[PDB]
Amino acid sequence: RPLDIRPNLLVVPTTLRSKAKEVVGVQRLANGADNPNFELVQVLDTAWLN
Amino acid sequence: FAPAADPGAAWYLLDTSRSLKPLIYQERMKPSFTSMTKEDDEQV
Amino acid sequence: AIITPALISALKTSFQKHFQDALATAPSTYLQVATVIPSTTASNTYGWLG
Amino acid sequence: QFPKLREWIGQRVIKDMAAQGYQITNKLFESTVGVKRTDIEDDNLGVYGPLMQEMGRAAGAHPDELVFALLKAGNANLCYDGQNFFDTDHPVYPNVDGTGT
Amino acid sequence: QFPKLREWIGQRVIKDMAAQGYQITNKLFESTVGVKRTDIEDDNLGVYGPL
Amino acid sequence: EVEGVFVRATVERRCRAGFCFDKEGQGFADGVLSDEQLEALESDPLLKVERCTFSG
Amino acid sequence: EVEGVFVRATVERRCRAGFCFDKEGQGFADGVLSDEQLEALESDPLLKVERCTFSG
Repeated sequence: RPLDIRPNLLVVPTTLRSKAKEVVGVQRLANGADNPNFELVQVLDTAWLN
Repeated sequence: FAPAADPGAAWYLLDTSRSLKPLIYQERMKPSFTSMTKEDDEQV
Repeated sequence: AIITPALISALKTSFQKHFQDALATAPSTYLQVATVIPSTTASNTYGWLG
Repeated sequence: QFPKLREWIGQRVIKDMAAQGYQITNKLFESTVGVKRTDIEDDNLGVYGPLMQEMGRAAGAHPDELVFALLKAGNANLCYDGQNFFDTDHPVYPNVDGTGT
Repeated sequence: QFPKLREWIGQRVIKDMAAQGYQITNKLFESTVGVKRTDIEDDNLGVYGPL
Repeated sequence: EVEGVFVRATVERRCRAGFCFDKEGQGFADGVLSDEQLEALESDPLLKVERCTFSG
Repeated sequence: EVEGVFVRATVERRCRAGFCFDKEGQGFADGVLSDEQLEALESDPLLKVERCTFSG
């Protein structure tokens, strides 16, 4: 059976903050093609790791 | 670099913490330790 | 100090029943794709004349 | 056990106390009879009626044989220290002693 | 978790369930700063005391 | 000793060569070894269960 | 790492031959061997005791 996993938290250090925002937040990913992962996982920034 | 994908709405939260005891404050003021009579006028 | 804290592990350790039943099934889906047909027999049969 | 009160003249002496453990396992016991139903249904005064009294007496006596069989198994079984409950080389203390010969 | 509800033909299998008990100890943390008693009063700008 | 055999002339699920069968009465209840595989072998007493310890 | 050390020139009861006299030996708070002898040897200190990180 499935675990009903619903990924909704993305944690990344400050170095990946902008690129995580691009993954989640903009309709186009990095070339004007598309972004399937827009508003699927909300990212919270942090610096305690790395 | 340092990624992690986690659920938030589940009955469990990943990397759960444990606040076993509060942020108790430990002090060395005056006639409570020997650092201040049989020693310099030090406080920690 | 204490001679053997090795054996006193059983008494010290506590229980946190937070991982118990910390899961659930996937959300119900047959409603959208399937319709309920209540019945009380052993082998229900459907008939249509075209 | 807390150490004796030794002589305090120069300085107080700190002591380690001690620590030992003893794990045990539980057991079950049979109390079955399995008697024909007609006897109980057709029961009269004297037979199959005090059977509950027999059950109660056996249950009350159970700890006796339990403890006595355990003691009979003293050599076979062991104590918290690990060695047999009745051995000649108990490593309880540096001055090894034997509780049986 | 329970085993999946299987089909019924002639008899029922009395399944079982596993357990994954997890053990983790506790650690102790501290941070302390040594200061001179006289210095905390010997100040006028209200600093070295809030530290 | 043996905690339990649960044989009743029936195993839970003895699966070999890609096929799962029911025979040979190989039911055990202990964590001596192969507990992960003991879950697969056990956990399916379709028929009645009779426990007669062999005191092994 | 081993937690447990006594490095204040502190006194502990170590028994050499028929008597127990001041000396610093094991001096650790963890034990895996010689527990019965360590108890006599590891009597907590008489004087000031301070611990360090040998990490041996």
